[PDB]
Formats: sequence, C-alpha cells, structure tokens
Amino acid sequence: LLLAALGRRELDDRDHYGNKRLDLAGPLLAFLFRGMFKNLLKEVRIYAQKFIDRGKDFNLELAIKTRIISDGLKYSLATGNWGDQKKAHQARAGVSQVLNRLTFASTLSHLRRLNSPIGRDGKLAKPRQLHNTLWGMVCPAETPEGHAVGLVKNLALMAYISVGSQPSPILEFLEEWSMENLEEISPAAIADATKIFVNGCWVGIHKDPEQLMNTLRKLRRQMDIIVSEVSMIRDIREREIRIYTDAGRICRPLLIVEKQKLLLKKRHIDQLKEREYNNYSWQDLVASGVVEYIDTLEEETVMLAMTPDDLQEKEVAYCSTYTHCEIHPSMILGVCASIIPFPDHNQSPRNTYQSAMGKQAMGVYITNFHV
Amino acid sequence: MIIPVRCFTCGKIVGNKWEAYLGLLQAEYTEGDALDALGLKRYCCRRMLLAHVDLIEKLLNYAPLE
Amino acid sequence: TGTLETQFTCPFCNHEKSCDVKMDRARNTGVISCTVCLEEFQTPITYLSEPVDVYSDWIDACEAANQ
Amino acid sequence: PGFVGIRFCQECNNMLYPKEDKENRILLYACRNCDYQQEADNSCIYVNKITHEVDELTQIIADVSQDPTLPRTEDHPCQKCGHKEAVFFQSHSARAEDAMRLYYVCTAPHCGHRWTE
Amino acid sequence: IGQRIVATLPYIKQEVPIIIVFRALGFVSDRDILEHIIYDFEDPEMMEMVKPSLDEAF
Amino acid sequence: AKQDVIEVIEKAHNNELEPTPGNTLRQTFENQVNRILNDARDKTGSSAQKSLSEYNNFKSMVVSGAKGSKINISQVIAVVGQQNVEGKRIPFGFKHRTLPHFIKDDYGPESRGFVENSYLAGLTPTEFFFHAMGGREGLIDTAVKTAETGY
Amino acid sequence: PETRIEVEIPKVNTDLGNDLYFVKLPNFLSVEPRPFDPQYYEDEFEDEEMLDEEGRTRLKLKVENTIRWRIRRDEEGNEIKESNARIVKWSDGSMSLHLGNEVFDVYKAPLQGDHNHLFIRQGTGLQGQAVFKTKLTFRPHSTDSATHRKMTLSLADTQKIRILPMAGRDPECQRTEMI
Amino acid sequence: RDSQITAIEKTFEDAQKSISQHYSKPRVTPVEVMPVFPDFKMWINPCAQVIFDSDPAPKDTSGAAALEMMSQAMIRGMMDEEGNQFVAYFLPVEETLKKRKRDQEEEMDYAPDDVYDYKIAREYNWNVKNKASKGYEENYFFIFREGDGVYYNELETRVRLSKRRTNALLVVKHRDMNEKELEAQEARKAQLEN
Amino acid sequence: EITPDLWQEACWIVISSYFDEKGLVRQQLDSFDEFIQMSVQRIVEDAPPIDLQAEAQHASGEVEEPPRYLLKFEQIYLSKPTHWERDGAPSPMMPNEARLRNLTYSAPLYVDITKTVIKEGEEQLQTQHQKTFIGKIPIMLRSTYCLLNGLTDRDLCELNECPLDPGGYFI
Ligand SMILES: [Zn+2]
Ligand SMILES: [Zn+2]
Ligand SMILES: [Zn+2]
Repeated sequence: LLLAALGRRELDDRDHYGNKRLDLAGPLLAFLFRGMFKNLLKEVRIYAQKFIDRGKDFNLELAIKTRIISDGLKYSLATGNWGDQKKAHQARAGVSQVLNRLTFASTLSHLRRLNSPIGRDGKLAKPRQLHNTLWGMVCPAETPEGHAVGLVKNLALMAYISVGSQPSPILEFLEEWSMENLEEISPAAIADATKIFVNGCWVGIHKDPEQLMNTLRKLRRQMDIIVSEVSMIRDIREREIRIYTDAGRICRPLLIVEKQKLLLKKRHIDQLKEREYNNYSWQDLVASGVVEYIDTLEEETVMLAMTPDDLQEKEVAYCSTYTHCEIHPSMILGVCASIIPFPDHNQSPRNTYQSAMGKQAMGVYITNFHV
Repeated sequence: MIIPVRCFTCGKIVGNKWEAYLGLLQAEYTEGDALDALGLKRYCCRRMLLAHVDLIEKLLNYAPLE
Repeated sequence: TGTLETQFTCPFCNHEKSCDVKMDRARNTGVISCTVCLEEFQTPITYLSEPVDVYSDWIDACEAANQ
Repeated sequence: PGFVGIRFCQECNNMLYPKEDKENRILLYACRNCDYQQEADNSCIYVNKITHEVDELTQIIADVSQDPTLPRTEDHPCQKCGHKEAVFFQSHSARAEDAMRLYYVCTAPHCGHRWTE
Repeated sequence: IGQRIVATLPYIKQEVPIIIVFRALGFVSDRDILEHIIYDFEDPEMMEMVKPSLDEAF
Repeated sequence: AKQDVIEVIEKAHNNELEPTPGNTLRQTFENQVNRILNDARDKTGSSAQKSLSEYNNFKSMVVSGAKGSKINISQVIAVVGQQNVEGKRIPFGFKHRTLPHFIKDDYGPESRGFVENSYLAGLTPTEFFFHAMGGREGLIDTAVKTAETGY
Repeated sequence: PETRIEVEIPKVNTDLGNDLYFVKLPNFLSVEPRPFDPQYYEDEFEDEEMLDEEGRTRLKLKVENTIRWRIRRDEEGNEIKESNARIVKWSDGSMSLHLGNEVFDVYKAPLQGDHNHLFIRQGTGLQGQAVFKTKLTFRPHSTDSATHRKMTLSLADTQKIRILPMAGRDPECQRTEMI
Repeated sequence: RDSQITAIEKTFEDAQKSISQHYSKPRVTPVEVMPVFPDFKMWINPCAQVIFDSDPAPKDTSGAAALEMMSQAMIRGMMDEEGNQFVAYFLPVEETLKKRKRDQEEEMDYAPDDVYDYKIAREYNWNVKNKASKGYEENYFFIFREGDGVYYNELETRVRLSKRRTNALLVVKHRDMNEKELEAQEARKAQLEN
Repeated sequence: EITPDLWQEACWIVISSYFDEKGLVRQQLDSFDEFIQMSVQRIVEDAPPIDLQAEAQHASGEVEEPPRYLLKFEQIYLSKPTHWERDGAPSPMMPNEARLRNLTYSAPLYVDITKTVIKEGEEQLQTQHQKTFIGKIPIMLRSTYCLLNGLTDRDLCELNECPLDPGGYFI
C-alpha cells in the first residue's frame, strides 16, 4: 500500500488476466457439493437429535436424506441457478446452459466458453474491452455482439486451464534449497533479499533469486518436482518470486528459446511425424523441455518471438534476448474465429460477426443425428 | 452426406464419379489429375468432388433399426 | 458484519436499550446511565474509544465485582 | 534540505517525538511511554518536498540488468567499468513518469552501476 | 496529521488501525511493528508515511 | 514516417523535447507521434486515391456516394492506420508494454498499435490483435449507447 | 598456494559398455532385481484383500509390466539366467522394449540443460564415473487395449475415491433398509 | 496367488519367442535383440546421481577434455569457516589424466606406488536424497553391451548441487577394500536372491 | 535445426500433436475428473464431524450426563453410472439411453460412516456402516468415470454414440 501511495509501484488492474482464475466444472461443482454435503449433515443432526433425545437409537440409514445431494446437484445443473433452491433468487443464474447442438462448431465453442460475472447493463467499458492480457489465452474475435459483448469470452485454440496441484512438493524443494523460512529470518535480512511467495503465502526470502529461477524452470522443464502447470514469475524490480500451483490459471504452450535458437530441433519434428508407428507425442515434447506452458502472470516477464525464421536473425538488433517463441500466431483465435479464411484481411467486427454466425450455420451437427 | 447427383451450378452428373474418384485417389493420382481423368473441366464441377465429404460412410457405422 | 451498537441493555435491570453513553471528550471520561433504574458507571476514555468500549468497561467492572 | 526519519527509544523501542526543552531551549526526543529522552542532532522536525523532485536513480536496482524483456544498447558504454552492454528504461513512478527520461544499468555482474544521461 | 492506514478485518464491525492489529498479533513496540513493514529503515520517504498510523495507535 | 517517429522518441528520451503549453511532456510527445502517424496515413491514402483508374469500382462507389468513403479506399489499398482505444494509442496492458512480443518502454508505431499494412496485404499478428482491440470499442459503444439514448 | 590434502581410497572400476542411458521408470513400468521363483516368491497379498478395480488395475500392472529375470537349470543343471524383457534395436535406428507379449516404444532423448553425472559412493566421498548423455522414456504400444485406458490411473498414482463394480440393488437397497 | 505365478511364467515363455519383424512400419527389421538383466557386475557398487545446477565444466577446456575430466571428477565433503559442512568438486590434473590412461592401457586398476592428484574447481551446497529418505524414488541407468545384453543398475543416491556463495589439491592413493566395504558389497549382492 | 524452409511444416506438426494429445474440451474433462478424484473426498473429510448430545430430561430428578453421538465420514466410493429398473435390476446406463428416456446420467456415491456413541460414563463402541449411500452425482460425459472412456470408434458406434462428440457435458 505504501509503495502504491508513494507511486513507486503502479496500481493493480482488475482486467489483467494474471489477476484472474477460471472456475471450471470442477471448482463449480465442488462449490455446490460443499453446501449440499453440509446440509446433508444438518439433516442427519436434526434426525438423530429427534431419536437420541428420546433415548432411542437413531438409524443413520434413515437419517441420511439421499435426496439432498442428488436433487441438489441436479437442480442447479438443470436450471443453471448455482445455489440452494430455497434461496434461488440470491444465487448466480445461467452457470449451466443447454448445449448448443445446431452445428458442430457451436457445440465445440459452447464447451470452450468463459463467462465474466459482471452484471449486464453496466455502463463501464473496461470489463468488456479486449485487454492486452488476453493475447493467446482468449479469442480476440469471438464474443456476442449483443448486451453480453466482451463479458462472454471463448478460449483460444491452445489455451489450457490449470487443474491445480498441491504446493507441498515445491515447498519441500524450496526448504531444501537456500530459502530462509519466514519465521526464522532476521527482519534486517529482508531488505536486500527477494521475497518468495507460494500460492500467495509468503514462505521465505532468498538471497540468490537468479539461481533459484533457473533451477525452478529446469525442474518444470523436466516434469519432476514442479508439475508443468506451475508458473514461476520473477518480479525483478519488486524483488519478489511468485510461484502459483493453484487451479484455474489460464496458460498456453510456447516453444523455448535458450540463445537465439529454438530448443525444438529437427529430431523432434521427425519423431513427431512418426507418432503413428511409435507413440511419440505432445507429452514427450513437453518432457524433453522443448515446450512449456506459460501463464499470463508469467508472460509479463517472457520475451516472445512470433516466428523464429525472421525474428531471431538480425540487421540492427531489436531484442536479441528472446526466451520463448509462438508456436503459430493463428493459435490466438478460438473455435468459431479460426474457421474464417484470411481473417487478417478483414475488419475485426466482421471477424466477430462471423464468429457469431458460425454457430448458426446449418450442417450435420453430429453423426448420430438419426438417433 | 452422399455425393450429389448433379453439379449444383451447371447440372453435369457427378453422382457416378465419387467411387471412381476414390479409386483414382487410391492410385497415386493428384486430385487435379484425378479430376481431369473423370472429365471434370469446369471449376463448378471440380468443386463438387474436391469439396464433397462422404458422411454416409459414418452414418452406416450405426446398426439399423431394422 | 454490520453497524456498531449505540444503546444497551442495563446489566442490572436488564431493560433493553435503556442505557445511553455520554462521552465527555474534554475530561477524557465516558458516562453511562440506565434511563430506567438510573444506574451509572464512568470510565476513562481516549479518542479511539467508542460507546461499545465504555459499555465494555462497565461489563468488565461488573464481571470483576460479581465474584 | 534532507528528509527526516523516525527515531526509536532504547528502552521500549517505541517511536520518539520532538520536544522543545522548555528549560535548556534545545530540541529533545522523548518517549511517550517510559521517561526516556535524548538530545536531537538535526534541529529539523519535518520536511516536505512539494516539487517532489526525487532522485529516481537511487530506487533503481542492479538486479534489473538481467531482465530479458528490457532493451539493450552497446552504443552507451558503462561510465564506471567501461562494459559495452547496458539495459535502458524509463522511470515509471507517477511524478517521474511524466518526464520520459531514460535510465541505464550496466549488464555486468558485480558492477551494477546505474546512471542517467 | 494525515494518511492514516486502517484494516477492515472479517467479522469486525469497524475499521481498525493497522498498528493496533500488529499489537494484537503480539508485536508491541513500534520498531518491531515497522520491521514487518519497512524492510529498509534507510528509507525516510516511506517512514514519514507510517508516522500518522503510529500516532493514531499511540 | 517511422523514421520521424523514431527521431521524436530519441528527442524525448534525451529530454530535447520541450513541453508545449497546457500539455505535459508525455502528452506533448504523444501528440507529436500521433501527428506524424496521421500525416503518414493520410498521405499514403491520398497517393492511393490518385493512382486509381477511372474503371476502379471502389472509386465508382465512392464518388457516387452510394457506399464507402475515401478513407476505406485508403485502408484497403495503402495502409490501415492507427488503432485507438478511448482515444489513446494501445495501452500497456502488460507491465510497460502492449504485448509480450515487444520490449519494455517501446513507444514506436507498431508497438503502440499503428497498423502499417493494408487489408489487401494482411495484418501482422501483433497489429491484428491491436485491430481487434480497436474494433471492440465500436461493438461496446453500440451495445451500451442504445440503452442510454432510448431512455 | 596449492593446499595438499592426502586421502586413501579403493578405486572403483566400471564397465560402462557401449551406451549409458539415464532411465526414469514411468509408473507403468517397474523392475524386480530378485529372480522370479515361485518358491519363496514375494507374498503378493493383494488379492487377499479382494481389492476393487483401481487396485486390480494396479495388480495387473504389477504382474504384467515388471521386468523380471529368473535362474533356470537346463537338463545338465547349468544355471541359465533368463529375462522376461528384451530391448530390440531396429534397422531404422529406433528401439522398443518387448516384455513377453507387451511392447513399448523407447524414445532416445539427449539430456539438454541437465548436467546429470554418474558417481559411485565410496565411504564419505564420491568417485565420478560418467556424464549422462541420453535418457530413455517408455510408452506402451497397443493403444487399442483397455489397459492403455487404465494405465492413465497408474500415472495418477491423501485418500482418493474408489470405484465399485456397479453392483447391487441400490434403489431396493435404499427401500429395504428404509423398511 | 498362483493365478499370478502362472501369468508371470507366461511372460518369460513369451520372451523366448524369436522376433523377426517390427510391430509397425513393416519394412523395418530387427537389428539386435537383447535381454534385460540387473547388472550382476556393477550391482555391488552404490551408484549415485549427481545433478549440477549449472555446467560444472571448466571454462578453458572444451570437448573431449571436458568430458574426460568430469567423468573422473571426485566430490568430497568439506567443513567451512564455522564448521558447517559443504561439498568440494575436484577435477583431475593433466598428469592424473595421463596416469589414468596409462594404467588403463596397462590394464591395471592403479599403479600401486602412484598417487593421483585432483584440483578443486568449485564449492557447492549439497542436498542428498537416498532410499532411506521418505518418498525417495529410484532412478535407473541402462548399459548397452552389444552381443551381451542390456544391463540396468540402480541410482541408490541422488545429490543436487547448487553454487556455494581455499585452493586445495586432493592427492589420492589407492588401497584394498576392507571387510566393512566387502560386507557392503556382499549385502548389495544379497539383493539378488533370498 | 529447423530451417525457415521447413518451419511451416514443423509448426503444424507440433500443433497437430497437441490436438491429438488434448482434445478441444480437455480443460472440462480434466476439471471434472479432478473434482471427483480429489475435491469430493476432501470436502467430505473436511466437514465438521457430528457431535450430538441428548437434551437432559431430568426424569431421575437429578442433573444427568446425557448420551452423545459421534459420526465420522471416511472413504468415498463411486460406482459407474447405473440404471435400475423399477424392480431394482442393475444395468450400466448408456448415455444415449439417458438422453432418450430423460434420465440423469449420474453415479451413486457411497461413504463409510463410522458411528460412535458415548452413554454417560459407560463405554463407547464405535460401529460402522460401510458404504452407505449418499445421493447420486451426475457424471460428465467422456470423463474417467463415464462409460465412454477410452472406448474405440467401433464401441462408440455400437453404443449408438458419436465418435466425434467431444463429451464434456452432463445429461
Ligand atoms: Zn458444373
Ligand atoms: Zn520508551
Ligand atoms: Zn559497468
């Protein structure tokens, strides 16, 4: 707060996607189920109370009202109201929608849809504006043109949302490296030392952040302690290292560039080309440390080329220190926006309108349509 | 779903050419030489076999409600 | 969460919202009086002190005295 | 002018406040808790830079030299150690940001020299 | 004289000066509290900004 | 035009740029760059106009007034131009840069949204995304304006 | 000044063969260094528990994907060491691990970045032996097999849910206990 | 129980079947088929994996010189200024390289009257994980011996080295193994029966 | 290394391998699969265990120590989606059947409950109800708990299901 007030550090931006997480079907259902299960134990409590106050023995098989979970889950998934039916007018609506089976591209894009809980009819443009932080994560063209414009988004073709993992393996590795536990360190030592955050828990300080970052990246690139979803951000000017292992972080794969050269050499392409005979696959590409999942919060500190074959040679050096390279820049589009031929020769609203109409175009929507 | 009987634009019969085209493609013919072999000169007719997708082969995977 | 209380139940006659707090910020003293049984208590306050702190000092004096 | 800072009590470690010595007519720093007090060496109680002219260069840190997303020039050799590679960037602090002035940091470890031109 | 810092704690019906929250956590002296905030005491610009909060919680 | 913007950036970085009346230094710099890039776009469009043959069907539909404007011819043939959001060049969405593909503190034309290609030549991916950002404003304004004006 | 430290240690000599490869075994592969003998055999009391199919899946992998060797005597009584697994080098330079009827692709990847070295522990010191240049990673062939589907769980190897075999009356089990 | 034994025996029997064609890419054929066994020769030696945080090779020596030096490097525990222990990484001096090659060409393990010198290159902080630490997972290395087979061995200890923050030469004389070391080998041998 | 000339092929080879590994709805499946594998178990055991104490009736005319009941929910088991005919006969429920008969494609959830009861000063003897049934959880198609998991094209077509259907939705 002092830093911000002094102006030494810029304020945080609510629309920057590094500051956002997506609740997928998992955390959404866990949010209901937590409530229902707590209700189920409320009912076992009142039922057994009725039996045990009378000194009789309460049979739990009658105490469990099976229906609370069954009809609870079912209800909210059926209507889309994400909460207890008794208080339906207070909970979110439309979280669960009827799958659009009009055309295959509409089915695919509906399964890849993101929703911002911002109230409609809001005059503010900022939450609806295409923030730079959406590059490669969210399709820049596929959004409804109606009142929901910019609030309803769609994943880019290679956008992956982290499922999450426990931080304990990382914490153990940090504790065995030269990290001082926050409880052990002298406050005086925090001045000239980086502060390490794991899932937002400040867990220690480290004297040599550069070796730490190089080590943490090497681990992720070998898939051992650090699973590949984890994202380590090095805030140099801030002297902070933030490691995130939580769920819902939207990230995408990128090629690694160690010097002005891709780590992806012809041997990988050749093995990948044979993936029918030998089962060499994307997993081996990730495990060999050629590809990496960069997250938006981590992408603020990566220097990214667009195409290696032109942006790594030089005439007068522009960057000369790239760290990653785009696989193919067309991966920034979504499902409906990537069927457009030559979208880069079109005015962007036209691309948006085609993304909208590509979900209304008739065709064989599924092969078992006669069933 | 099934190869159209006639080219939508001009009317040339192309319904009898999908199997032949598949056989030509089973040989190493390039689709352009395949189309020339089948006698499709106008681009409207060539569009029929180049763009056709035989979905009836997928629909036949299902057991019939005899 | 919510708005802080400003009227209290007289810990002696238990009459609800019968006690009000006068805060003499000049002499640094708070005075609480039951508008029903007229019981009173006075405690030293500071600029941070709110009516809820006076009432608490009354309760702490009562809880300490009733032993 | 300088910039005055906090002073702490040796007994209770709480912050000291200025007091004029009503008798000796000098400036004393005194604890609001224990009766600890000491003679002040500065005679300045407070200062307030309205212009907010700040040596923005002092807040720059040598660790920024290894940022991969920062532009580099061999055209501006290090004034201290003569090393050719230097990273350059603007002072993004609200009052300094208006000036668009550049700041350079040497790209050589244990040199860490930061300068402005 | 101005720029007091207050924390809005959960379940606490009113804003509490952060220095009171630090004393409540057991860090009673002002030096010790500031050690958890102002990591580098060589910074008068930052310290001059916490004085109003140390004053409010005196 | 790109060389001129680079020279203005050098002058600004060297503090050789004098703040004009009312404006700040950073605002006068932005005004200077916008002026240079507007001149570039307008001049390229104008040169495009005079090169069109009398049988050109864009010209036939523009001089008739039926549909289109000379700015559309300029964007289709010569250059698309600057992409603005809320009247300013593309903002530093990331920390001090518009996209991970650019270097920090890059105020150049293509770094801040100036689309230098035409719709015939196609848009580079960075300026494709900047064009998407610029076009999104039109959609948002269309969606929000209706409810304010109907009332 | 060059500081002289004298130490007495036995030299460890190693036959590193033609190629040395780093191997991290995936969850679907394991190695048993003891010879497989049904006599004194491991008391594999998994089926004793009557495990559900996450566990029988684990048991299947435990039986089928373990690289084992055994000592067999010929009619002359000569002890011959036999392996149930073998690595095949192909004419195109690829490799595959054949374990009985199971077949696995073997991908050779050079170890970039990692400076992994082989050392031998001797007392309190370590003697260097080699630098790992390539690691081998194994993947099952025969993806058509249901075991390929199930192997995903082996990778996933805190309590976890268990899967019942769909058995029972349950609406009637509800209704009957309800009586 | 025997339902498992019967299946295990089947895998050995299936392994006895000759192989003649690739399981895919039919034009390919088997160049060599090798049984996989625990390395009966090497299993007695406790192999440990050392992972460096950065390239440990000395800057002025490249290629084969770097590999040969590192393959013969020795790592020893040392004690710091306060008495806390750390790890010193020693590389063979040029004479040691020459001596080792001489003795190997002479098929001797070591010359009994010779001493082998190694110079310290770097200090590293070390993190040791072994079978005795909870949650330790075993990494293996495979040795391919053409015409003989593929023999695998276990990496009983995993050591992770990070750059730390006395120019010492380690002079090594070889000796015979004592009973305790021989017992350690026999104990390792015992992991192959009973 | 990949020359500029070959880079256009290599780029789409890498992308195609990505889409062969991960479908288009992988984020959905993964999320749901992790909810069933972890979040449901964690939610159950993190619940506050039941502590019931009987209301003192004072019938002896004295202040009694009323009996208290303890229940702790333990392991969770989840069977495949199952349809029971009205007579209770068990059958695996095919998604397509559910779609046609308006069923809910869900799996029954069972939890081990260990009961314990402390009567006044007398001993407690925990008794347990293994695998009691808690309601049914709807399953997302093509997840690991679904019936269409790792099933080949022949199988899917045999189930009157579409091999191209991404799954990732509930019925
Ligand atoms: Zn035609
Ligand atoms: Zn004091
Ligand atoms: Zn320098």
